[PDB]
Amino acid sequence: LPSGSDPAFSQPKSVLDAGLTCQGASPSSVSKPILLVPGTGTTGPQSFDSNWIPLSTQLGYTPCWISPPPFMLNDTQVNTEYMVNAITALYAGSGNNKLPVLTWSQGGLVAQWGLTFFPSIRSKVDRLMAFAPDYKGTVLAGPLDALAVSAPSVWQQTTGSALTTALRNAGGLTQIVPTTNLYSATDEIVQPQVSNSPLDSSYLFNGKNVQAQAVCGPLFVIDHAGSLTSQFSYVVGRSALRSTTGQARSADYGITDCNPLPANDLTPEQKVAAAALLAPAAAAIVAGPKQNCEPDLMPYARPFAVGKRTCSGIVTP
Ligand SMILES: CCCCCCCCCCCCCCCCCC(=O)OCCOCCOCCOCCOCCOC
Ligand SMILES: *[C@@H]1O[C@H](CO)[C@@H](O[C@@H]2O[C@H](CO)[C@@H](O)[C@H](O)[C@H]2NC(C)=O)[C@H](O)[C@H]1NC(C)=O
Repeated sequence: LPSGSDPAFSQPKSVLDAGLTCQGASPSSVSKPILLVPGTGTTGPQSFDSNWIPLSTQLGYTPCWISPPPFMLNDTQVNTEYMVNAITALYAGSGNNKLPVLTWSQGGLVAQWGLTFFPSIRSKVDRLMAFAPDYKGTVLAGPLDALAVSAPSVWQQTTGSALTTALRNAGGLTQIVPTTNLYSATDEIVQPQVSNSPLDSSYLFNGKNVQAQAVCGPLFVIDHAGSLTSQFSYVVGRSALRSTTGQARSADYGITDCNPLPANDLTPEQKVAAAALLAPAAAAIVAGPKQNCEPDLMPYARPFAVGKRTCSGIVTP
């Protein structure tokens, strides 16, 4: 695992601060905060206001979130800057107290990239609850890369990319802080997720890796969005955030919790919204930026991906 000082921010602090927002609070005077990191093609509110913003409020947290522009479609290394800055702020603002991080899809990759390359936040992050994280990218993005219709983060979230290679070689496929990874074998966006083994994109060594079908059986189907919004997902998330081990406890969930529909504590209005979670995301992707190469790795990550090819050529130290 990398050590030493944190790499410098490529973006101005003022820009990173504008991306951070808390519900009913300022990061400089927030109480019991929880940082939420959105998925690709969405903003914090787009990913969570129909699910984890109201759910985490009910658990006694002040939900905060980052909205890296544009809709998490730009360089993942930059999106990570919004998070690193957010954690530094919230930690100090809550009176120097560790806080939990809750992510969805790419947000999980962003969280792990930050923990791996920015040492200073490892002691500030209490635990990590990731839903459908793609630490190893996805094979499904492959075709889009070929047709040159992929946004910067889509290339990076491609299996075998320079980014996911750098994460692996840096030691990021093993938890850094207590981590729970809830995911589904029936994920239409992120694959492979079928083996319920280290072969899965969402698997982290030493982590509490929870594949939905391992607990609920093969006929339990929850897609990329259901992994975040479902009643079962809620029961595992609540377990993870309350747990004294920092990870969800098997004793806290089971077969009786195998409900694929949006969490019960959501209003009828929120459930409908949670059900159409993918619509805005797909729209943003379809209309967003496109390129025929993967964005270059920043200096700090280059030694870990020697030989891979990015927009400027073959990576070298
Ligand atoms: C309704 C789309 C279902 C299509 C199933 C085939 C898979 C193709 C989509 C792979 C895109 C890879 C995105 C990066 C992986 C991580 C995504 C993430 O962080 O979570 C966010 C949710 O992502 C929503 C993606 O769904 C939209 C994909 O559909 C866009 C297809 O349009 C292609 C047109 O060219 C832009
Ligand atoms: C999107 O990501 C790109 C790639 O990292 C960012 O571009 C860099 O931005 C810094 C600060 O302006 C410059 O010093 C670098 O020269 C840029 N590099 C490249 C390759 O463009 C960009 O700032 C991010 N975009 C948004 C909208 O946040």
